[PDB]
Amino acid sequence: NFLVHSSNNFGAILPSTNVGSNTY
Amino acid sequence: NFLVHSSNNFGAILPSTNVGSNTY
Amino acid sequence: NFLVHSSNNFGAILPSTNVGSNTY
Amino acid sequence: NFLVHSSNNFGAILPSTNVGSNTY
Amino acid sequence: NFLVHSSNNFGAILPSTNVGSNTY
Amino acid sequence: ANFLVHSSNNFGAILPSTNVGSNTY
Amino acid sequence: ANFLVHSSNNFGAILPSTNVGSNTY
Amino acid sequence: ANFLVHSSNNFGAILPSTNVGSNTY
Amino acid sequence: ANFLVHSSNNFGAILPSTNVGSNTY
Amino acid sequence: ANFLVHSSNNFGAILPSTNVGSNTY
Amino acid sequence: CNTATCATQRLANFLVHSSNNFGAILPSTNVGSNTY
Amino acid sequence: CNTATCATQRLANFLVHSSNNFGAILPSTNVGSNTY
Amino acid sequence: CNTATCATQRLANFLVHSSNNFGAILPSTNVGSNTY
Amino acid sequence: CNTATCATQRLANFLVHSSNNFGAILPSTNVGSNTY
Amino acid sequence: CNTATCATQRLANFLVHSSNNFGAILPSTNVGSNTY
Repeated sequence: NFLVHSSNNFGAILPSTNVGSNTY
Repeated sequence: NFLVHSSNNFGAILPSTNVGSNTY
Repeated sequence: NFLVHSSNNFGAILPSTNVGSNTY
Repeated sequence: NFLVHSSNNFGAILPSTNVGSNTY
Repeated sequence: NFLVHSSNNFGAILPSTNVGSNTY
Repeated sequence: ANFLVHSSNNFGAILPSTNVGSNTY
Repeated sequence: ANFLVHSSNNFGAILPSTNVGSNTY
Repeated sequence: ANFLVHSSNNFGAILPSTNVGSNTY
Repeated sequence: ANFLVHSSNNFGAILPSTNVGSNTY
Repeated sequence: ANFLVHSSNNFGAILPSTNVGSNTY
Repeated sequence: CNTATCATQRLANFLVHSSNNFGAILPSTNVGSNTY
Repeated sequence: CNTATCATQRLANFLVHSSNNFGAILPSTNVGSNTY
Repeated sequence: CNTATCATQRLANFLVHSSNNFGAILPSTNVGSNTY
Repeated sequence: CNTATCATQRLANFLVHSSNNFGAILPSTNVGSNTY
Repeated sequence: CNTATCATQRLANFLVHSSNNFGAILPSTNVGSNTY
């Protein structure tokens, strides 16, 4: 369904799903 | 369905889906 | 369903799902 | 269902799911 | 269901699930 | 000299790559 | 000289890669 | 000289990779 | 010289990799 | 010189890898 | 290295000091894949 | 390196100091793929 | 290294001092995969 | 190393001092996989 | 090392002093896997 594929990415990754009110 | 493919990207990635009111 | 694949990523990874009100 | 695969990632990993009000 | 696979990761790992109000 | 950040949220890559002069070779 | 951070949240990679001059070789 | 951090939360990689000048070889 | 941290929470990797000059070889 | 930490919580890896100059070989 | 595929390199009196770069330093390959 | 495909390099008295660049430093390849 | 595929390298009087880089230092491969 | 695939390296009078890098130092492989 | 696959290395008068790196120091492999 949901596929996250990161290759040598610079920075954080945010694949969070269906979470209630994320605050960063 | 949803496919995220990042190759040597510079910056954060935001694939978050169906989350309620994301605040960054 | 939900697949997280990170290759030599620089930064934290946030695959948290269905959590209530994450605060970082 | 939920699959976390991290290869030589630099930083902490946050796969926490269904937790109530995580505070870091 | 929930699968955590970390290969030579640098940093702590947080797979905690259904815990009440984690404070770190 | 002093520097800080109060409530910033940097979602990416910062590449200063600073180096001190070395006169190599 | 002094530096700090109070409530910052850095979600990424910082690459200063500083080095002192060494005059190698 | 003094430095600290009070309530910071660094979610990533910091790569200063500092080194002192060594004049090797 | 003095340094400390009061309430910081470092969730990652810090790579200073400092070394003293050695003049090897 | 003196250094300490009061209430810090380091959730990761710190890699100073310091070494004293040795002039080997 | 004859009659068959081969790769070789020779270096002497060498120095390299490069800033942050997303690749190997002076790499060489005949047919292989550099997917690091 | 004859009668078959080959790649080779020779260097001496070399110095390189390049700013942040998205590729290898002085790479060479005959047929291979640089997908780093 | 003849009549069959081979890889070889020779180095002497060498020095390398590179800043943070996302790859091996002076690597060489004939057919293999560098997936580190 | 003839009539069959082989890998070899020879080094003398060598020094290496590299900053933090995400790969082996002067590695060589003919066919193998570097997945460290 | 002939008529069969083989790997070999020879070194003398060697010194290595590398900063923190995520890989072996001067490793060599013909066909094996480096998954450390």
